[PDB]
Amino acid sequence: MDPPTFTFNFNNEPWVRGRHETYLCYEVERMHNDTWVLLNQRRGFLCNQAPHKHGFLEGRHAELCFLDVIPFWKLDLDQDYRVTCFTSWSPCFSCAQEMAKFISKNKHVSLCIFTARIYDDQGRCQEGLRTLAEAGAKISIMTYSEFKHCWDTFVDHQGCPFQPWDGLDEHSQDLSGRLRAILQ
Ligand SMILES: [Zn+2]
Repeated sequence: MDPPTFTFNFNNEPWVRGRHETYLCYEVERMHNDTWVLLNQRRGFLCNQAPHKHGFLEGRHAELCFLDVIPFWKLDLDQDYRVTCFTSWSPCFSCAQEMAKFISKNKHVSLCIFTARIYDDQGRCQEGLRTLAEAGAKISIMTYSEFKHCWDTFVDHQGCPFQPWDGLDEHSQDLSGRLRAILQ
């Protein structure tokens, strides 16, 4: 992922101004049946698929595309895995139920979703996040740590260390208060 795209998409300044896409970075770690440790399996990122006459007519949300790539495009099936997602926006109502379905029917997948901004259409989105948590997914807001991790792991930084934008911590704190209230 190029630096301008990351910084533009994962900036946590409340404004819904220009950010019409949803980027999603994922990491997969095998549980390991004996010890306490996790094993690196794979990683990657993706974004939504805008409506297109030569593709998905009704559009393809990043969350749906993510679930599309999991299907045995990875491996195993009888092992426990940790799946972590860093998304620029939290899932819509429809994608939340879809992800909640996945983790409910699988059991061998621990899903942790870290989001930069909280979609919240003020309608059913809030309910969707409660459904995902009910399903056992960890839903949390990205802080300095998650932003830096993604920068170091998913960005072509060309050696440049991560440089936090002003207010990152502030917006991160506020969003955390809103999410905690949404859930409970
Ligand atoms: Zn969606």
